[PDB]
Amino acid sequence: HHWGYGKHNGPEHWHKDFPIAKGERQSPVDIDTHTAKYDPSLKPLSVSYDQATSLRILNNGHAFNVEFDDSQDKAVLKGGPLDGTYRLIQFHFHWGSLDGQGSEHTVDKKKYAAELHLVHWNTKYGDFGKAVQQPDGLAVLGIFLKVGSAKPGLQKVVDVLDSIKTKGKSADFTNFDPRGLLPESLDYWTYPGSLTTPPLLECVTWIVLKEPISVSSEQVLKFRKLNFNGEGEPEELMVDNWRPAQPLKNRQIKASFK
Ligand SMILES: NS(=O)(=O)c1cc2ccccc2o1
Ligand SMILES: NS(=O)(=O)c1cc2ccccc2o1
Ligand SMILES: [Zn+2]
Repeated sequence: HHWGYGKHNGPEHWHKDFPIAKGERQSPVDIDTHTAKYDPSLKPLSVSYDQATSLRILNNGHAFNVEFDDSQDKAVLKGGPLDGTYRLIQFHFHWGSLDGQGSEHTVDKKKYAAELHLVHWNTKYGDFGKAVQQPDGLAVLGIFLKVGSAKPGLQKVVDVLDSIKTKGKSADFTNFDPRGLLPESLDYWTYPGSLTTPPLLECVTWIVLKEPISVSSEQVLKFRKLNFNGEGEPEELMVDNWRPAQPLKNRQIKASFK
């Protein structure tokens, strides 16, 4: 794998090694709020994170992942558009070099400063590697970030970043409560899509919350001090690690709210 977000290996290049990049259910997409239909059949989401066990934070060269113990049903997503139970495996963000870009989904073409992805896999397939091969294998909860007031529950993540500056570095990250990253409302849009980094597999039910969370300038500035490169290599700041909106094709975005 030599894909990235640089000048010569960014999203417009990915198709050359991952031809699914030009598929019919790629993500992210623009959410046209006037075209998205309210679906009175969609249920409230069930976010059950009381028992979550965070373990480690990793700079993988394209973002940082906060990893969870997904060996049992401790932090799960159910309900909403989903059948069955999806276990939280990791969360990560995508963000910009400036506040005017960074999110992957857009809302009536508006870009947010960043987007959080809480990634879950369908326990009927037993492990994540099997789940990504299935059209209903994953559920990703996407949450927009705007810059304004600090997000108190994000600060513990921000403060550890200085210890995982470069690709391949990790740090123990236990006892982190991902409930502190949610907005007040769980109203959402949903549609069938894909992973947004290679392998770009078409295995995700996307659940994108309407209400952004607020983070401070200082919090997002610390995201932008991370590096894409490894230790001692030429410094490439980890910024603009987002894929653009892809064609919606033959898909409907449904709204949980009137
Ligand atoms: N198609 S790709 O995975 O994004 C990829 C782009 C690319 C550019 C230069 C060298 C290796 C590369 O690998
Ligand atoms: N950015 S995402 O769609 O949440 C995503 C999670 C994920 C895990 C493994 C490989 C690609 C991935 O892409
Ligand atoms: Zn993501």
